[PDB]
Amino acid sequence: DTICIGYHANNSTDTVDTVLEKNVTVTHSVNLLEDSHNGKLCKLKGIAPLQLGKCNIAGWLLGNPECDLLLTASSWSYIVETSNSENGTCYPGDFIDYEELREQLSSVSSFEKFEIFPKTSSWPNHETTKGVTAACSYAGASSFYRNLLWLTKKGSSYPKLSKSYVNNKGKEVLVLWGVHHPPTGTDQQSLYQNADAYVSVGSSKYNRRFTPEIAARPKVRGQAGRMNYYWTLLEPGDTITFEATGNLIAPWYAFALNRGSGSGIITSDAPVHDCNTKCQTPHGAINSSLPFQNIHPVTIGECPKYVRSTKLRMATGLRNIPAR
Amino acid sequence: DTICIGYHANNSTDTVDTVLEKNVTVTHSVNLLEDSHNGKLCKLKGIAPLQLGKCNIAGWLLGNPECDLLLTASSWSYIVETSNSENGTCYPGDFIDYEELREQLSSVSSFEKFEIFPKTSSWPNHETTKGVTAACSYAGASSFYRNLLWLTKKGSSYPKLSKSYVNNKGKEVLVLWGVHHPPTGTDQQSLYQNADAYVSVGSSKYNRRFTPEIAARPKVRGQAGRMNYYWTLLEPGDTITFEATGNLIAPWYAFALNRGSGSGIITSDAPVHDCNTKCQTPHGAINSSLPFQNIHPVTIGECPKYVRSTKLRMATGLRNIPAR
Amino acid sequence: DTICIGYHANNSTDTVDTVLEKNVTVTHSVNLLEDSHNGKLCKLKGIAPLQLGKCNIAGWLLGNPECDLLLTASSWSYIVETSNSENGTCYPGDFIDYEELREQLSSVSSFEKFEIFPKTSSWPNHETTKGVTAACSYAGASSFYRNLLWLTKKGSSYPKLSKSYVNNKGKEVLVLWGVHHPPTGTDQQSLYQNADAYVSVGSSKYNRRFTPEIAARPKVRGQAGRMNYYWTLLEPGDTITFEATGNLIAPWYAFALNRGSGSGIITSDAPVHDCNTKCQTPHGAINSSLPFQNIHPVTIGECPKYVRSTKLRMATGLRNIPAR
Amino acid sequence: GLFGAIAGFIEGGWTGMIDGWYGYHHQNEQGSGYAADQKSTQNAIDGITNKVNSVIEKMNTQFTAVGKEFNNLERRIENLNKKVDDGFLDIWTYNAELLVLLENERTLDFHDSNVRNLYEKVKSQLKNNAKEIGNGCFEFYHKCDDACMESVRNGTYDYPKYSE
Amino acid sequence: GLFGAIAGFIEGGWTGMIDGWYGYHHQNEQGSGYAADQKSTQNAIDGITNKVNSVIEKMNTQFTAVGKEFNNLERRIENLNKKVDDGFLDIWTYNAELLVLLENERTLDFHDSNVRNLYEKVKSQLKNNAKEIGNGCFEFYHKCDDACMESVRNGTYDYPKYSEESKLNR
Amino acid sequence: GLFGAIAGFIEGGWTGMIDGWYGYHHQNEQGSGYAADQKSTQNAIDGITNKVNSVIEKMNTQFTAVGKEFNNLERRIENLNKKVDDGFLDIWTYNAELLVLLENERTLDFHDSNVRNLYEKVKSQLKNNAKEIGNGCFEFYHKCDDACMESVRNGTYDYPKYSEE
Ligand SMILES: *[C@@H]1O[C@H](CO)[C@@H](O[C@@H]2O[C@H](CO)[C@@H](O)[C@H](O)[C@H]2NC(C)=O)[C@H](O)[C@H]1NC(C)=O
Ligand SMILES: *[C@@H]1O[C@H](CO)[C@@H](O[C@@H]2O[C@H](CO)[C@@H](O)[C@H](O)[C@H]2NC(C)=O)[C@H](O)[C@H]1NC(C)=O
Ligand SMILES: *[C@@H]1O[C@H](CO)[C@@H](O[C@@H]2O[C@H](CO)[C@@H](O)[C@H](O)[C@H]2NC(C)=O)[C@H](O)[C@H]1NC(C)=O
Repeated sequence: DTICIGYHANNSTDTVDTVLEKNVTVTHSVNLLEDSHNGKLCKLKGIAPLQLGKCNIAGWLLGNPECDLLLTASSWSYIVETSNSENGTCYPGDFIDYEELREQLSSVSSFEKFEIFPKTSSWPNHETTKGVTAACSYAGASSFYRNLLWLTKKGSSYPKLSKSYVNNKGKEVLVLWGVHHPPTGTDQQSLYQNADAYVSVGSSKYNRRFTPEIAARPKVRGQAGRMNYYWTLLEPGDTITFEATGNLIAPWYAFALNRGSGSGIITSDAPVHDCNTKCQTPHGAINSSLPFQNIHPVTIGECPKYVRSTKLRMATGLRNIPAR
Repeated sequence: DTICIGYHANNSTDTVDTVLEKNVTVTHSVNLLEDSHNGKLCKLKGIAPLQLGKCNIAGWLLGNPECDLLLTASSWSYIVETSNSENGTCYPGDFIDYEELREQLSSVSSFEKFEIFPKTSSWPNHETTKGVTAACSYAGASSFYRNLLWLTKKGSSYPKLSKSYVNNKGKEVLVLWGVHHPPTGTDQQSLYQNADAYVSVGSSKYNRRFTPEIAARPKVRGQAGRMNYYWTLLEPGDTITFEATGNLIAPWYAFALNRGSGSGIITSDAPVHDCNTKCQTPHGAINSSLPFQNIHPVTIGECPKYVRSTKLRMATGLRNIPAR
Repeated sequence: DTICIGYHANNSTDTVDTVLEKNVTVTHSVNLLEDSHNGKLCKLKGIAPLQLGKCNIAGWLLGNPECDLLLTASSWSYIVETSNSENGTCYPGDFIDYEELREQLSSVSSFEKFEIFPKTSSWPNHETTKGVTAACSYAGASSFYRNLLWLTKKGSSYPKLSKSYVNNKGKEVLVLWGVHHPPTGTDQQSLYQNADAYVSVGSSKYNRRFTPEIAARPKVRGQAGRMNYYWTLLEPGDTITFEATGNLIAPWYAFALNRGSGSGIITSDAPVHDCNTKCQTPHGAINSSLPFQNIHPVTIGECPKYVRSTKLRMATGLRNIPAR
Repeated sequence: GLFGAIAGFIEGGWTGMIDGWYGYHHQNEQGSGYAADQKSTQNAIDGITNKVNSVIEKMNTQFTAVGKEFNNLERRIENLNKKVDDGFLDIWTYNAELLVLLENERTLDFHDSNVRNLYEKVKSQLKNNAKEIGNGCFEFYHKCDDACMESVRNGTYDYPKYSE
Repeated sequence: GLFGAIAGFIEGGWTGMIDGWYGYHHQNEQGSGYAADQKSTQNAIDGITNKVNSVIEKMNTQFTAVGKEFNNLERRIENLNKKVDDGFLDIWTYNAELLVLLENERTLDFHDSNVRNLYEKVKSQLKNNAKEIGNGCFEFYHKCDDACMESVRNGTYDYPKYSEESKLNR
Repeated sequence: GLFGAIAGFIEGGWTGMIDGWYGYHHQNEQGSGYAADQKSTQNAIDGITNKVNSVIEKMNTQFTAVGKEFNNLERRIENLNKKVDDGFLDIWTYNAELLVLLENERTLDFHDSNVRNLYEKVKSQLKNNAKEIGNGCFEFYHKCDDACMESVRNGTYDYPKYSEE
């Protein structure tokens, strides 16, 4: 008559690592590393992401002709740019503080686009038509941004213009505009009619006076002239005043912003699908309660901590010895 | 006849945590987490902190009228702003590289204020009086910064001015100034008289030119005009030269700086008290030899490492088992 | 008869530290901390480092007269500045975005220097000699940078100049230039002859206009005028256009750049020797397969992780007890 | 084995006992069979479960983390940002993998200790009434039936002794 | 515990022994009483004292740490600065809490080992001259008086002296 | 000693046994001498070797790492950049030293456990055929020769017994 003390065993082929010994088959173990995603860009809290397609942030906000699909956009859970998002600034020039603007949009969940300076009403003594360029062509014909208005001289006359907007929206208003810099004095006169002009912008915290820098430069998209793009966040109750004797690319449409946290801009060629998740990555969505993942550093929502590890298996059972 | 082997026990109700088990009562233990502060802003090495009160750094250094108590300030262990430090820049405008200036002040332990360009002697051909504004009112009357001098044209004339100062001190001299930006050209001429003014500031390492940015703006504290504020650190022996044909808010008082390490600016509504410490935090002072604290990330002096932990108790004795 | 179980021992005096006890003599141990260097600046992958000597990056790239040894330089494994690298900008002024330039040179392994605008060919209607100064003397005579050309008026006439360069190098081309700012309007006329001159520089992504800022600053190296230096990375196929009516310190020699990773700039007074390594520090070279080093944080090549530790010895044997 | 029990003086494990981690075998006049020890198997399950939950507790989930853009004159700042990201990544990867290695060692030794302790609880219960063979087996002198066997795997043995 | 001594084959502790961590309770014709073991208690104190000091050494005190301000056009830089502060905080909290949990496990197992080792030091001195009861107690066969007891908690017990034991042993 | 073998019930070690970490000393009618136990010394060498390799694996080498320059209006960024270098350095110095301290404790205990296990492997082989003295010694009752000695330090003892007891 005997009694023996012994331990459990099974057919488990799971292996863990120790400091003294690698590949130690054990009876039980949990994987702490999530490496399985969705291959799809999903909604977040019911709200779908905003695909910019071939357009980038600049194109979407300025109103680049190739981005007319986004004119409808108003709310999103995050912002997606692709590898083919190159339609932004069609007329060559510098978008001042562009990187900071993107950063601002990263904490914007939605907005109400509105006609800040109505193209037909706001410019009696100036010429609102005829403000197009071959570098912003659409349907094979010259066009321009949908949110900006390129003002020009009305019959060899460009009187000083003055136009103010008061923010009665209860939110920040994002106001974009542009200043144009022709290649020759000949062009300056034929566009504005004043040889020496200026644009001035002033709010409660903004104040500048732009003067056209007329020079000859390498043609970009057929254009030897340059056009610089500016923006500002107009606070509730604040006023923004525009004055110009030429070279003003006027604000036509503006955006009343709504702030929210957890939003961001990612780059992804993954397809958007009618799907929902609490953790999104550029590779795809993640459904997991694990502490770690090796899918992607870029994350939106609630996600496992990213890590370079290929394997993170923590043993729970004992060394497995079937000894058959 | 017998002898038993065993271990200690007591009435201790201290509990610690292990990886396998929680709340394990033990005979002896030490707390490594300091969570008790003073509730008071104390001295540091005998020297008291400088309380700005309803003033911020801008108000203090420019000499905003509401900050006249600070005119006495000369030495401090660290600087304190409060939730009501909003009296700074009383004439609307930008303080250029303002955050960088606050960083500089963090390694300053004391200074000597001095009249760099004496008001009564420095400006024979310009008007030194009259340089006041409602936006900097004081005692029901219009006033202006104490450390700055608003120069205008002596009845119909603004001769080109040129004033230099050699740094004969043993230390850095913090020079501040400002450039005024009227709303219109009419104004530019009622104040300066040159419609094309410039301000030229230069030393051996500083060289900058300021042109008035005339534009139509909203009123801020009753003023459409704006004022940008500037500063530079004049090295020992170096010379700073001011040149202007208008728009210069000249330096009146400067500061000879004394460098020192272990200081900084904090935000706190805690009261200052006649007491001393080696570790100060926005919430209160800390008198501890413990390695950790969960009171505040912001620290001044010699402090325990900050941490989010609520409990950091390390076991020294063994498991406690009275077994009565 | 008997049989005894026991363990090994020897004359080893190696000690390790544990959490419970310090200085525990063990039988076997490995050192993990490398603290021995070479005291020399060696080559990396066969290629010798570039020793700047008494010159810094600005002096090297601009062609300061005290850096003529560096004219030959073309390839390097890494760049070395010494404690006496002060010869750089010899005419007083600001090197715009200088720190950014240094950052760019860190990933450059070699370049082909070339005559982008040949001194004797490029400027028929301007004076190419006579552009020297006592602040940049060499061999007792007034001189100037080797890579820049100081254009002046050709007998009371300074015609608007226009000069372009198309980048046909299949590489990035680093182009440096300068804009001069005289002390007086008289000096402006004697040098340029146009009172209201301007310099204009433009490429596909660069666009900036410079106007002379005339004023008297403290003399630096005898000079009361200032010269501002500018650079830009011209992309393959792209074109840069210079246009000016004065004050242009034109480019003479430019650099076609070859990118490469693993390079950088270090400060060291250690001598360069005919020697080869895989790991270089400002103190000297390292030949080790250990995981850690406490020699220096700055590293070039493949090095052990830097660490403040004085001692990192890991026990392999057992507690050593000779008990003689 | 740090405690010389598992893969030590008990050469192998039993594929046959499927009720728990530690247990007994027992051969009797009434028959053979396996039986797992609830007491000791449970504590190991409470302890291991707690270890796993504690590990997961220290590793807080990562929230919204996107990338920033920088213009061509912001290379130093872009490189600072990159040094920060790569940096924290090196450390968390290190902490993660390293914690698992160490804890895995502790866990295997934990079980090893649990078996060794069980064996010795019995050995000090039987004493003379049984002889220690090998493989942690106890050959009874006083011949124990199924009802008595349950007193052993129970801690309520009882002692009636002769020899032997 | 990990060594089956504390809360193991010695079910409970002694609120009655206040001189140290480990010790003895010997009962005699002269009387009862507790007595702590200096040798083993001091080595535990020296090691635990050393453990705590080692932990504090690795955690260097924090010097002057203030916050930086940023203007409305430096949101990227401000967020970079925040990420670093939050990042370094996540790591030091993790390390602090995690180091304690781990060393707490070790310390408790350290005491457990010490009791087990003390028990087995005595057991190997006595051998025949006493029988192991259970709760870590030894019942003597040969009778040990106060003076003899002190030679056991002293590492100088004399076996041979004691085949009297061989007599009472049956 | 966490397992009470080394510096414990086996007071000291042998400067005489130079073949391995753990071993035996026999003493026979044919003579004395030392002999290392291959089986257990190798496993310890495999485990320790693997431990040291595992530590070096987690500590990735450092590639090119130079410094950055900043102008006098970039103090905040210069301080950010310096806080990041000092910060990471604080952590890696902590990790390195602290990992060593801990594993060193484990390694000494590992050897300890090895000696304790080797001893109890022999103890359960002999049983009656020898009495336990001290210092992990076994006094045989049946008197064993060099040929039988080698069966002990081999795991094949085999119990021709007859008790002179
Ligand atoms: C929208 O994006 C596409 C892709 O960049 C632009 O197409 C390029 O236009 C340039 C200039 O005419 C050509 O030299 C390239 O060959 C075109 N690339 C491709 C891939 O077709 C297009 O012009 C952009 N349109 C607008 C309005 O921005
Ligand atoms: C000093 O600060 C106080 C309070 O921050 C300022 O008072 C405010 O002034 C504005 C503009 O006139 C009013 O709209 C608010 O109602 C005032 N608030 C309070 C609490 O009084 C004051 O004007 C500042 N003065 C100076 C000289 O800077
Ligand atoms: C190169 O550097 C040296 C040293 O920095 C310069 O020489 C100094 O010039 C200053 C200003 O004229 C004098 O006050 C010092 O006495 C000089 N020091 C030495 C050691 O010579 C030199 O002029 C520089 N030359 C160029 C072309 O940059």
